[PDB]
Amino acid sequence: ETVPVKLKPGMDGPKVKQWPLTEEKIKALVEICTEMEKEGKISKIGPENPYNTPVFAIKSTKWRKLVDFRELNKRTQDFWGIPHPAGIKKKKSVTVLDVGDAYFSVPLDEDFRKYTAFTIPSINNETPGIRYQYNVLPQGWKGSPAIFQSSMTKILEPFRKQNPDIVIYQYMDDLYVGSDLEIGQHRTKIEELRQHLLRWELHPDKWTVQPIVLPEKDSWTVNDIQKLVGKLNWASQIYPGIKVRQLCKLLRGTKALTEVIPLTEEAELELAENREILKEPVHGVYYDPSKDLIAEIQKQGQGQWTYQIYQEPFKNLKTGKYARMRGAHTNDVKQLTEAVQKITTESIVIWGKTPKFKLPIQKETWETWWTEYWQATWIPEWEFVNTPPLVKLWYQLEKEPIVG
Amino acid sequence: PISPIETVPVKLKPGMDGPKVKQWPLTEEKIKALVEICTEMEKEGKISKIGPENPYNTPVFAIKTKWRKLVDFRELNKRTQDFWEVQLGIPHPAGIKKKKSVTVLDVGDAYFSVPLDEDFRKYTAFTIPSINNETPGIRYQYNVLPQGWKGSPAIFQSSMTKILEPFRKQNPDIVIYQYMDDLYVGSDLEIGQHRTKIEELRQHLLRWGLTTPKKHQKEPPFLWMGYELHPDKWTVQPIVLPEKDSWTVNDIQKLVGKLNWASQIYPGIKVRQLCKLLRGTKALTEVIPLTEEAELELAENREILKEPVHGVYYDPSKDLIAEIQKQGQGQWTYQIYQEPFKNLKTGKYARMRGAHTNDVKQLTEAVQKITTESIVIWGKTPKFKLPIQKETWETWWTEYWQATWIPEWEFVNTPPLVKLWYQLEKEPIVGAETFYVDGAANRETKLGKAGYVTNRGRQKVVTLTDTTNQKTELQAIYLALQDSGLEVNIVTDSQYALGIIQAQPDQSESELVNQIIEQLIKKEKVYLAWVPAH
Ligand SMILES: CC(C)c1c(Cc2ccccc2)n(COCc2ccccc2)c(=O)[nH]c1=O
Repeated sequence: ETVPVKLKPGMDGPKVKQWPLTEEKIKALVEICTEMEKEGKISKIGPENPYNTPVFAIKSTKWRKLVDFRELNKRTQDFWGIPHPAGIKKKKSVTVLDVGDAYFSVPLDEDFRKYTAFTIPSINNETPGIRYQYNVLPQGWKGSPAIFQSSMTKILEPFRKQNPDIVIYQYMDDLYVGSDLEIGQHRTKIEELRQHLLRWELHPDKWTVQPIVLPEKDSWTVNDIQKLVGKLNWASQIYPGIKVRQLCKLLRGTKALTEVIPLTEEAELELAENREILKEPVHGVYYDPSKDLIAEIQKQGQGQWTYQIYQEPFKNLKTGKYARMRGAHTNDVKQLTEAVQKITTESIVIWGKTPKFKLPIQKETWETWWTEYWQATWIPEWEFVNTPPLVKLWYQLEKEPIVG
Repeated sequence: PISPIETVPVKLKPGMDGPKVKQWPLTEEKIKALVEICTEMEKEGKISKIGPENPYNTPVFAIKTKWRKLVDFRELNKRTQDFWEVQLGIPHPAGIKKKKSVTVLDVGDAYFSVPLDEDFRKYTAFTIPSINNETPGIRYQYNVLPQGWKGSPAIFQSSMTKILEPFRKQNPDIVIYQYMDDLYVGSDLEIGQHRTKIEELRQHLLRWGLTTPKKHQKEPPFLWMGYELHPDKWTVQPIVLPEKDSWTVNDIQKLVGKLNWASQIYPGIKVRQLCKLLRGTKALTEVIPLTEEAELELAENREILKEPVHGVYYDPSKDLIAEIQKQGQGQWTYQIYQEPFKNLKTGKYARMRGAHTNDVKQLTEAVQKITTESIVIWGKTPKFKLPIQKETWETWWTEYWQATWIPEWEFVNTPPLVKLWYQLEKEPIVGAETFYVDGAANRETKLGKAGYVTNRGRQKVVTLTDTTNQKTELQAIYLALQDSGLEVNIVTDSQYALGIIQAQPDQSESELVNQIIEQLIKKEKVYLAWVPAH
């Protein structure tokens, strides 16, 4: 059977245009689609269907079909899934499972399929697009997990019981499984779940809101103080207790930037008082479910990226840094994506929802290649920005390991 | 000769009702003619005499040499549901794989060859008048896709496609391009084999009622939006600039238009002087005398255009290469070829008059439009041949505040080259003067002052009538650069300067910034330092 899935009130279907795809990618989707077509998951559609959703392929030599239901999902009626087990976040190790395959079984309300229309492009437009719509639950649509709920718990209990020491969290096509076992004993308990499923490595507690550390020096020059004093100023927006009078007082006059200055005991105390304030995160920052969760990333350079998740300005729910991965040496876009995906999985793990990203990159640039390195079953929301010079100088100033 | 095809389920927009527009009155000469045609079409099975109670109607017209019908569905159309965008992204010669042979097939009145959702027909009702607003005229409605109806093109297209799936599967080494009322069928078979597969195709088409016509039979080259399609290469159709001893505004605009489109395919076409003539114009018909200079440039173009450029077709087994050149600040030229000198495509990117950019950036943006363009055309990315030292590239990108990237490329020395016109020092310059700039302006009175004080006691303050807050800040900076030596340290509290730092632009909109850049570019070493104000 199938449950009547309607759109939210007064909402029409998605009409997102398919951005260009590489030949390779196209040849795959055709294969992946002809197949599914036969197996009855999807059916060719006519022109009387005006809706459309972007789709593409990701990476074995096999390709996955990734459909972008962001817009449909936004317009799909709400279902008030599974609440966030505040425990999944506190677990020595978490592994994720792709269970999107699950939905291929269940049929989809025929009156709603139209809205699932998507299109495979043709190189140079030498052919019409190949239109399809779904007959079953689509991987990527929030309605899928929700509808495949009753049936997921079912297949789930047994392992939940066989192991109540482990916690399971399902988000969209994903299954986040958490435990504390030793590696072998953990990874081995997973496959036990795998096979269980087949018949039908994150370390959360290691994360933390790293602190800011001001530079310390034998000798300080005008310039130096100006920089320190500059960064502190900005920081006062987060910590009102930070004060720079006795510091700006060392800059009273028009001397060379290079000249060295002896700090007063006053200025020295002043610094000490600030280091302390920065010793911990600003008090009072708590998460609010009813509000959007935001994520801002900055290109610190040298493969370095700083991000901050927050819902209100200067009230971070977490802050971090990310160094490029071996091999991305000449590719920003690659780092950013990985970054995004990583910040997104983290986000999900803690609050069960993807954040809205403010990406320091040009739309065009991003939209072209992002698909080339993307690897998650879901897709976050994003907007493109122009990073404020200080916001970067500020977080660049974070703390790293003594050695590593 | 209609079609045994399954109709498409067409609905009217949300709620809206069928058209109820009043039938424009016509003369006996015209009425008698429309009756003629409709009786003919009535026979063919195309339309239907229908009875009353079809509140819907559309105004039929008769035009000319023999009388031709012409129903106006504008309303039916604005009330008709939306369909998927009929192919609105047309190919490009450069992306076509050459084939030994190509045949064009005319599936003209195939529109009338396709059935209409019998359930929707009722809306297509219209009426042939009597001699005066006399008695009730003759009433009909379409049983097939009507010419001029919102969904005909789409549906026809779809159908044609359904209909061709068999034949395509059967003979895959045969490419069919459905474009409008034409089927371009090309292959690598022997002219005889070809001719026969075409004839087979033809027959398979009639098998579905798509009566395909020799008098009309198209032949090469084939005309396609300014392109001539020859077997070995395509070419740009003749572009003409009409001469006159008189030119109105409109004329100079249209021209400029056409000339502008040519800049792409044709190298250095220019319009600076023609465009120069549109200044202070008062009416499109107004007559502007062409200066000497414009007369001189309008001349050269006529000569550039009188030199038609051809292009090659696409060979999948060969490399995709793209060379990019800088034809002026923020202006670029590019050409994509497989074999040296046999271009598939060329083009040029106008000068985005931005608020503040740098060449490495703009170069970067050019590469992107191109890449996207190629993906679309060939479904691949080219190998780039760019006029920028791998070091300059590494040096810039490695520090820029914004994510960026260039696909696989290579350096090529075809000047001018793109470079970083200056690089702010990473640290204060020792033994170099340090200017402390500041600027103030009463945003209201636009009365301001801007100046500096150096470590060496040098000072200055200039007054500014009709200025703004930023204009002084940046001014304070200009002066400092002006009055300083080849190496300066400049400290400012201008958040705007903070921008110039992170971006180190080398071109802008404001002459002021522009000036600063000039001084910047000149100095051997400059260190910019921002510091909070107040
Ligand atoms: C779409 C197909 C049919 C096709 C064509 C036509 C064609 C291509 C683009 C737009 C309209 C028609 N040509 C264009 O070549 C023209 C030509 C070929 C052979 C003899 C004379 C002219 C080609 O070289 N290869 C092809 O596969």
